[PDB]
Amino acid sequence: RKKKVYTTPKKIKHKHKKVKLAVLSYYKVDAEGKVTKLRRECSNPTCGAGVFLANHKDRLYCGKCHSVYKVNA
Amino acid sequence: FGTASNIKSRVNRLSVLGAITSVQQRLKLYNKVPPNGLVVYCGTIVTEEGKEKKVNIDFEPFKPINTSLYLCDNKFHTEALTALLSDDSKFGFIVIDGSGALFGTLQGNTREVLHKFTVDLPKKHGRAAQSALRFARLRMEKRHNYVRKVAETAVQLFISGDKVNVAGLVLAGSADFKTELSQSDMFDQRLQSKVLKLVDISYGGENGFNQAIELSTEVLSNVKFIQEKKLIGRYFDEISQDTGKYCFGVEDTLKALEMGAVEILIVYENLDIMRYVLHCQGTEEEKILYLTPEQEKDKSHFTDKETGQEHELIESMPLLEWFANNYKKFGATLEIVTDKSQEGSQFVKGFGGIGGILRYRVDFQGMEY
Amino acid sequence: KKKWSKKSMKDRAQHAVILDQEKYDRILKEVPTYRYVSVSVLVDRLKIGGSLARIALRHLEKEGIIKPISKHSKQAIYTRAT
RNA sequence: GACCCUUAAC
RNA sequence: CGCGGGGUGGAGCAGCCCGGUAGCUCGUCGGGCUAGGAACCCGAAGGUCGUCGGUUCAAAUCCGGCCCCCGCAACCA
RNA sequence: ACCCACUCGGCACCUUACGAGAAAUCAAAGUCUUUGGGUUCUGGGGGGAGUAUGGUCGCAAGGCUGAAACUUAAAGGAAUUGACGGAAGGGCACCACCAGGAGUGGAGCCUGCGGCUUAAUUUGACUCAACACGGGGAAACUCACCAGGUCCAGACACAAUAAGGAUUGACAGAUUGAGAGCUCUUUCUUGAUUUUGUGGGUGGUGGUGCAUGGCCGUUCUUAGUUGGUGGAGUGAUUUGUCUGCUUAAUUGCGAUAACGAACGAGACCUUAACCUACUAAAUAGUGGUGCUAGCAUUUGCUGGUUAUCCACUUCUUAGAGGGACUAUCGGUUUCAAGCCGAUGGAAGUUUGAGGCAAUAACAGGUCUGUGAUGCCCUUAGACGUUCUGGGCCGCACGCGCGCUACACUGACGGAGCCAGCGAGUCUAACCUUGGCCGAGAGGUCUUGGUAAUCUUGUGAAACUCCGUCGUGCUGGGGAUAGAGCAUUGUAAUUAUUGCUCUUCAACGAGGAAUUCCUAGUAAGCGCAAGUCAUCAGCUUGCGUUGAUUACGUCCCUGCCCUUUGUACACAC
Repeated sequence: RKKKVYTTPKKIKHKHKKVKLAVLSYYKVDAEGKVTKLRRECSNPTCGAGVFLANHKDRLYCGKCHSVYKVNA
Repeated sequence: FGTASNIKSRVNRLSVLGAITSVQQRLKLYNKVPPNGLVVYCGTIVTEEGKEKKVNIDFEPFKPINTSLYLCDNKFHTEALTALLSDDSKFGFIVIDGSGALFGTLQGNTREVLHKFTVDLPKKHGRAAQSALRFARLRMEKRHNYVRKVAETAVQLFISGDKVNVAGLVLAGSADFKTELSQSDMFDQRLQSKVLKLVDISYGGENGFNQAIELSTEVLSNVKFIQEKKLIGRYFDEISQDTGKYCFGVEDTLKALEMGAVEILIVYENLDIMRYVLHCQGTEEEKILYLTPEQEKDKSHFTDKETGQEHELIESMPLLEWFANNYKKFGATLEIVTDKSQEGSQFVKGFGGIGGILRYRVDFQGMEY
Repeated sequence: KKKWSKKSMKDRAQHAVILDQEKYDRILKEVPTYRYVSVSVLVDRLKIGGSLARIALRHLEKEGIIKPISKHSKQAIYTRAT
């Protein structure tokens, strides 16, 4: 037995419990009218028609596309 | 190696045979025994969290050593090294005889011979009438010459930088040749006032050095017994003055230490005040605290008030370790103290074991709640 | 440091290997009176080179003065006809 | 002819 | 405070019928013996000879200084 | 003076004998718990200690008398069994010697061990009975050791944010090589393992082989071990199991308080090789097919389409009466089992060799083979599970097992060519056969046998006509460097391995010491297999060429048996 100092920082990082935030899915307030779909997806037939195009700022994120998503307007 | 080859237990056998071999090779690394000796240790130290290594520690002591030791045991034996570390007082021995003089130094254990010389004495017999007294006074004058030469040689080997380093001077000899040396005027005033005792030895030279140590074994220890009473004596005399510089309790006397003054700080050999280094993670705040000997083994206060978070036990450092980092700021002498003496016994049992002298009479209770 | 050697002396052998007229006609006049003639016999008596001994032996059998009896390699056994 | 010794270490 | 010797490996001795640029023993180290110690066997290392200055025929032995080990004389009024 | 028979007295003399004794043993040491003939002296656990404060005798040396303190759990007697003996008598063994042989130790190198690098050099094994052993070459895993985000399979309480949706798969960012973001100013297609005080866990080449199983290592590499019944002794035990006779044998012959048995030895099992008849295919010479390459028109020396075969089997192939049992004989021994010689037969001290191989034992080794097994501040940051990079693949040194040499009986160049074990193919490219020009290596193609006809009629190293240097640190030199060429390997830089080129490096019958060896053995030589991703200086098997004594001894270190001494008892 010589020593054990644990130079790497204190990394007891057990997973969180998913602390609840406020209610979500604020699509719109559309009473007595046509109900459309949000996050319109690509023309590729392999899209599951249930995923969300996370397009924040000129960058598009799609769950169905594993690593590549490139389209031109 | 052979006697260890028939240890019944394999775990003991292999360890001892390997330990002996590793000692052998490190001794093979040394061509000769260095001065101050060579202290060797082999084994397997035990820390926490399981990362094994076999250690091999040989070093030359900073101070000369006299003890010899070889012990194979389930634990390391450092008691000789601790004693050689604690005992630092040096006592000079002067062995004066008509045949010659010797000067020696005595640490806690080791015995060194600084400088010894022989002298041809004249003939006591004068067997004259019209010149007996002239030769008798002449013979006395040569004795004075030898007394002074021994006296001046004492200053050269013991006094260094206009300060005496040896704790005390033991003047050993026979046939009244040490009484005159101690009472001689040419003998240094500081060294004469440091004369410990006169010892009647049956032999001169190195043999008288051995016998002088044997007859002065208890007195050398009693020197620290004497300086111990003197250190606290000025502390208690200032108490008997009924003056305003009275303090008690570690909680207060440490505040006095942090304020200033404190000519001398008194620290016990076996401190009862164990302190834990604390460090909070959240607020990023660092502070200093103090603890009591009796309210730390079992108390329901061991929780977090500032943040209310659990704290794992941290390795604890002594107060002497922290105070030794900056013990020179106050200039106070680090003196290990005892509790044997009755006056000291009530000081420990009534006054907290820490005291100091203030430069002037200043009020503490004036600013209090 | 010790190297555990003996390092004996040497005789400084001087086996000549390119032969001149003095050696050429010496061996020619001395190949008689030699009951047994071989490669080692030539070099240990006329102090010629090892290759000269076998080459000269081939010369003495080409013209023919010394009559070989055993033509084995590593050991040449030639006698002289009488 | 010569031939001494043998663990504290479960 | 005179007169004499001596100083060569860790230790003891070889250059004293004026010169082998230093050798022989113990000790130490390595190997082998033996089931390890010892004893034994086989090998190896170790000092430019107290220091400084003088003839320059391998000179430092033998010369002159200081230090060290010692030894004898230290009397008659 | 002898001989017989008495007798008294004496020195003695033959027994685990009625009796006595703890036994040894005892003609008294008996007549003694069935205790008494007379009488003197002495002892009461060991030591201190026959040690005087004393006394007495003595010239003295010393004699006689003679404690205590204190300290001990034993000391001691006689046997038994074993172990041991620089004790004796026998018998043995080349892990012993003798006559020797080849050597090792000496050189370089390859392996395996023994401290240290405040970073690991994983580890067990310390005489035989470890140290080319762990079947232990490591591109990397194997792997344990080190540096490194660190993902985990609750069995029957649920102490609750359990639809306040308890939860996974993923962009990148100083820090994750990556179609391995675990949460992280941005959380998206199926979704009901819930998360930590905390009392059962499913793993670990973590430690304990002084907790164990099993397996393997000293003697049985050599003849030991043990019941039943009977005998002896109080008993531990002993006899059987033993004098002599021979033992590569507690093997037998045999005296015999033993008889009858069991285990071990032997016997048993495996090889070489003559049965020539229900052991062979053209998987081997074939006895006659068909003709070609030389001479004699007279009589050889080799190649062969593929289901006509013909009185087919003696060589590597191994069943059924087989065979070799000391034949017989010669001699030596109570002619008893049996040493030794003479023709004999594939072979003769049981034919050679090996396997199997008893009863106790060892704190022998192995927890690192095992999913064979209790403990380890163990069950969501770990020793578990892996992924990347490092490393017994590191050097002042010492030791063990080894390889190649120090050369003319030898090196090199031709050339001639000759064995035997044996292996080789599914989620197959292993066994390099020929037509890959290619040219050490391996990509093209695989025409290839339930592996004699394919590697391989093993077609090899060693060896052996003839020639190159001649005795030198020389052609005995890649030992050590540099430069380049190749294939196995998601990857070799601390040469993976093979190939071509430069220089001599130590080394010149190696000190003390030491090992193995009795026949086709030793020794020289090389090949297949294990390991293996090509290529291993090791092992296992083997096969080629083939040495001096074998009437041996115990002194040469150890075994076996017996007798004897012991104050030893895990036992010199």
